[PDB]
Parts: sequence; structure tokens; C-alpha cells
Amino acid sequence: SRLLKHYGSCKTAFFCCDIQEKFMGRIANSANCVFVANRFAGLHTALGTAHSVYIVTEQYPKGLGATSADIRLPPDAHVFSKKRFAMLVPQVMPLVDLPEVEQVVLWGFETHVCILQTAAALLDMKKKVVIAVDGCGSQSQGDHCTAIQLMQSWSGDGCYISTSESILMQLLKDASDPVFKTIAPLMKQTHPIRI
Amino acid sequence: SRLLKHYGSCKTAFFCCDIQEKFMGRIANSANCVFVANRFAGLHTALGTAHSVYIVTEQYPKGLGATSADIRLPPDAHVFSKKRFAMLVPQVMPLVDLPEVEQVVLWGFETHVCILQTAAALLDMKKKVVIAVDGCGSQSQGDHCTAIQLMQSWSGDGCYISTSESILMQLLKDASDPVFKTIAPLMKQTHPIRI
Amino acid sequence: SRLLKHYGSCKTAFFCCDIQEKFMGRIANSANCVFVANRFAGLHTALGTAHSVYIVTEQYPKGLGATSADIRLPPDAHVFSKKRFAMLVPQVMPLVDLPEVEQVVLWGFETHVCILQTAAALLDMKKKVVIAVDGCGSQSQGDHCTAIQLMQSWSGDGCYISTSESILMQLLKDASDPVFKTIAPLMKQTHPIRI
Amino acid sequence: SRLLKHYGSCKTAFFCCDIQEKFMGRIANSANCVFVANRFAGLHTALGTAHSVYIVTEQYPKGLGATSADIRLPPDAHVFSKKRFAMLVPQVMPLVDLPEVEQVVLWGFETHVCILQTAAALLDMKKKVVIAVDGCGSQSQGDHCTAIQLMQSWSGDGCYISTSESILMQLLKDASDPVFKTIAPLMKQTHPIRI
Repeated sequence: SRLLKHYGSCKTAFFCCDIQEKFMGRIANSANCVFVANRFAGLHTALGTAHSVYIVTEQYPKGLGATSADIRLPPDAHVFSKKRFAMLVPQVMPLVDLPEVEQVVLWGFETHVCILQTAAALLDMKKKVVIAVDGCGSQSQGDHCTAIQLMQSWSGDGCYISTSESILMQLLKDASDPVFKTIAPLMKQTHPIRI
Repeated sequence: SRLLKHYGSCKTAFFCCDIQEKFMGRIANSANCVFVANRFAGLHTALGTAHSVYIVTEQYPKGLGATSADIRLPPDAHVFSKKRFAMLVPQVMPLVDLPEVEQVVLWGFETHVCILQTAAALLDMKKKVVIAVDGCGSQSQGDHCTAIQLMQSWSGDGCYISTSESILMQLLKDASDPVFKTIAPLMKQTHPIRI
Repeated sequence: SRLLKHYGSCKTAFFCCDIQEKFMGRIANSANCVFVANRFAGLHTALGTAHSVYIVTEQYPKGLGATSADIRLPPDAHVFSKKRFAMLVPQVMPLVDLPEVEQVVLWGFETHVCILQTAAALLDMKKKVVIAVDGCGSQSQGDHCTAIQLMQSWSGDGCYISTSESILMQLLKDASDPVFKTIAPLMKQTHPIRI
Repeated sequence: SRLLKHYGSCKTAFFCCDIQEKFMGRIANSANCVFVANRFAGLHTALGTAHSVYIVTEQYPKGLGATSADIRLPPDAHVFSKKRFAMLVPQVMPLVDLPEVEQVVLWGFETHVCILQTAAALLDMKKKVVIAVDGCGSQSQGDHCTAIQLMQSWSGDGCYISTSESILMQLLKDASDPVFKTIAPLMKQTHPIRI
């Protein structure tokens, strides 16, 4: 499939990469990355545990802080600490290394480090991975842009770049879907910084 | 063929995606999307039913309104209502699921939802699909741009992104073509918003 | 080979597409397209007929005028009239449909019509084709940009987009090449409009 | 592997292309290209000769000057003169034409000439090559941009475009890596010109 499959077709993991306190003042669009984390949290909660898993990593939180308090994590979020840049640490693997978890929606900090390397690692596991660019950021725009462009060249192998609104509507496919009415209000919310 | 074939080689479907009243004030370049709808309407009428079919969808028109009144639909336009985001609903399938209808010119609202998903669905049917970017739009520029870029990565499989003027001249191939004189005035018309 | 081969490896055709009087005031960067035509004219003359052929087309010159008088065509330029948008008309074919003419440097007007369609036609003939983007233009920037982007997606099949200076140095490969001293002054000339 | 392998997996060559005195005042972002040369010099010295080789070329230094004095070359840098545009001259080949030297980090002047042609030559040798775009430049922005875009289309074959910070963290993979503490200060240094 070139786009995400419908949420009932397979299970989807939402990978929230290192959106932590010490990055908030160093990544220009941090506020959108929080917004996207909240949007996918709301989606995940609407889809339910039959269809969605929400995975959060924190890079060295002793030094870099917890996940931003502006994110309202779902109550069943799985949160892990790491020093590896890719999110695919041994505690995460039993959550995604299952044949039913076919596709990962990935976003966070930093685009050219943890996000990039996570996408690559997921491609090595033969998973579909969709970057939500509007929820990604780096400390410099050039680092971010060049990495997005790198990931856009991997479409052939199952990694592509999309936006959170496109991702929501990819998973649903049809306004008559039973969860549409529940999800529709998320798309009426506006990014804090213009996209 | 990497570009559209000449109009006599196969039949071409013009897919006008959801250019409806309630989007007109929410999609910045809506006026160009109407302009492109009118340009392809004029082309379709010049080519005739031997070579062209014009298909319009409206997403939930009870809520989102009819197709914009600024569009002058051809008298033989096939207009359908849908809730599916992709245009390939059961009423549309007998119009395009024919071996002679090899290529679809696709444009409208919104780039990252209905247009994107329609392109993907057409690629699944092994059709050639050409996006007229100058007739596409989203409520946010970021959603639109990222989706265009996604579709530009699918060239290998028969989806590429072009403009209405390029599309017209792709179908004709030569100024001595019998319909050129009829079509040429369409290209002298100017987009309402600068491209 | 991914780039142009060295000029002695095979013969190179310079395709100067329709840089005519009536377009000069309608294509914003027309002055650069003339500049690029002159640069390649100088290169062609330095390489000699052993290694280079210079082919000019004019689209309906009765209506659109001759090739711009600001271009100093080489004395052995082959100039042809056409109504086909692609340059590969029957009079041109005996100049390029030879196994030694492996690669074509292509530029001119308009990017999304004659240039685009010529590239496609050359790809059908299994030739390498390199677009000199700095010598290409359209009446609208959007038409031009979208077509360049389309052609950049065809790299896999032997069409890529480069610039005239890059093209010169691709053909030569080494400053100790016998023609370098002759060609070097062309690269010191400055585009009339900043690139 | 789609990204650079970890530094212990194979040996990495840092190719510093022609960052010479006479270009410094002619390439707008020359100061960043020096900065990137220094960053990779520091990385190379931290990794050691087991894992890294630093190769510098100078194009006709009699005419174009030495490598910029603002670059602090490592004491074991291998520096060579050339007239070939590609860096893969006979003196360089015994440094990289070894099965252990699997990947080259490439940057310098000019993007559309020596850098471009070096990437192509390395691809011919079946090496992985990663362009550090933030350390590349040309005398004109258009020449540089178009060449970067050309190289971004070669990802399928083992050439991609990244940034120096992304490259550093690709080679390391994990903050608990023994050299991280040594390398981390390099990433806290700021480019002289905003990226």
C-alpha cells in the first residue's frame, strides 16, 4: 500500500520522539510538535487499543527533562528512557516487532537525529513509516529541511513524509467511518504556528 | 509512456475533486482551482466524448455545498455525491474501470485528502494519473505542499505532477493537430491568481 | 554513466529549443536562455564537429519569429521549422538517431511544453538528456518550476537537470584537457540575470 | 545500509574538496565550508586512524592557492594537488580503494563541479557517499542548488545529502558511545552563517 492502511487493517504505532523540556526553547516550531503530539494522542484514544499503540521516548531525561508538560499523554502511553538516537531500544521492540503492527506514525525531535535514525531502523524492520513533518523539528532549520528531503527520497522502501491532518484522514478513508465524528473536532483545532 | 498519451491514443478522464461552495473561502487559491476546472471543461468539450469523460464528485454536499457556481460544467459531466475521500466510489467505477480509460487528469480539493487518496486509488487500478497542481489546494499551504511532494515521489508508478497548460499541450503534441486552433484560446486565458 | 561522458567518448548534440523573438518579452529569464545558447555555441565550436552537433528548432516562425538575433549561432548550426512540440521531427532524426550521438544537452522555451516533450521523446530513444535549467524558461514561473521538478524525477532513466557551467565541466572532466584553456573564458562570462 | 554505518563497522574517509584561498571570496558561504572542514577534522581526530582517514585535494594550487589557513588540518591529513575535477586521482586511490573504506563524507568547492564529479566517481566505485551540504558551495547559488538536487536523486545508488551535525550523529548512533563525550562539544559550536 503506498499510504497508511485503514486503522482496522493493521495496528498503528504512534512514535513520539523526545519532545522534552530542554528542547522546547531551542527548536523553533516546538509548539507545533506538542500540538501534533496532542492530536495523535486524541486519535489514538479514539481508535482504541485494538488499533493503536502510543510510544514515547525520552533521551537522557536526567539531562534533557521529561516529555513536555504541554503534551497530554494518553493514560496507556508507553514511556521509555534512552541514550540510543533511534527509538527502537529493547523495551520498545516487543511493542512494534509484531506482524500486526505494520505502520508507524513518527514525529518529534530532532528531525536529523532521532527521527531520521528511527525511520531508518523501522525501514530495516520492513515497517511502513510516515513522518508527520508538521510535528518534527530541529535546532536549526537547515538540519531539519535536509533530513526531511532525505526521508522523502525513501518512499520506494516504505518511508514517506506527510502531515498530521493527512495522516488522520489516511487512517479513516471515509467520513462515514464510525470514528469520524469523534476525530473530526481534532482537525478543526489550529496549529499554534501557521503551516 | 511517461507523459500523457495523445488524446486519440486512449480515453482521458478529467476528475474534478470536490470544488464546492464551503471550501471556496477556506482554500487560498480556490479561484485558480475553479479556473482549472473551466479550462479542462473547455478542453473536454473540444475533444469530444470519443476521447474525454468529465467526472465531478461532491463530498457530503448537504453540508459542504454544491460544486462552485463559478464552474461551468460541461452538459455531459457525471456528478456524484460521496463520503469516501477517494473519488473511486461504485458509481464512478463504470466510467474509468475500462481498458480504454488509461489516464486521469486530477485536481481539486483538498490536495492532502481527497486528491491524494484518489491518486493512490488510481495507482492501485494501474491507471496513469496526472495531478494539475495549479488546480489543487488545501486549507493550509503546508498540508498542500507536503502532499504534492509525496505525489511527486510516485512518478515511477505512473502518478506525476504537472500544470494545466502543460497537460493541455501533452494531450495535443503538435500545433497542427486538428483541435489545436479550438484549444489555443484556453491557454491565452490568465489564472486569476498568478502562478 | 550518471553524468555526461567526456566529449571524446561519444558525440553530444546541443538542442536549442525555440528561443524565438516573440517569446523574448513573455519569458521572464529570456536573457539567460540567450546567454546559455551562446555559451553552448562557444563550447560546440571549441569541441568541433568530431564531438558536437548544434541543432536549433523554431516553432512556427511565420507566427513566432526567428531564433533571437542576440544568439550567435555557430556557422554549422542545423536550423529547422516545426509545429510538433518535441524537437524530434523527421529532419532532426538523422542528426541524433545515430549510435555515436549518445547524449543531448537541452534548453530553451518553453520548459513545460517543447523542452519537456523533447526530453520525453529522447528518453524514448534511449538517449541521455541533460536539461540546462539556467537556459530554460516558461511564460509563467509555476509552469516552468513544476516541469523542472517533473524532469528531476526521471534521473533513473537517463534524464537529469543541471546548469550550463556544470555541463561544461562535465564534458571536460579535467583542467588539463586540451580544450580547457579555450573553454575557460566562457565560464568567466556572467549571466545577465543572477542565478 | 541507508545511512552511514557506525564508525566501528567500516572505515570512513573525509573528503575535503578544494577549500582554497582564491575561492574564499567568491563562494558566499565559504565560512561554513571552513567550519564544516574543522568539525570533521575534530571528529576524525576523535575517531582515530583505526576508523577515519582525512583526504584533502587542492585544484591547481599554484593558481588557486592552498587550502584555507582557517582550516586546522589534522596532522595526518593526506593533501594532494590535482587538475582532474573529481578527487579520485591516482594518489588518492590507495587510500579509499580498499574494501574496509566503505563510506565517504564529502564536502567543499564547488558543489556543481568537483563535489558533483567526485560523488559520481565514488558511486562508480560502489562506495557510499554522503554530501555535507552545509559545507558545500559554488560561486553561484543556482549552480549549487541544482547540483545538490541532482545528487539527492541518486539515493537509490548510495549517494545522499545530509548535514554535518546529522553526519556526526549517524556515525555515533548512541550517546553512550565511548567517543560521544569527546565529540559532543563540536555540535555545540555554531556555524558562522546561520543554517
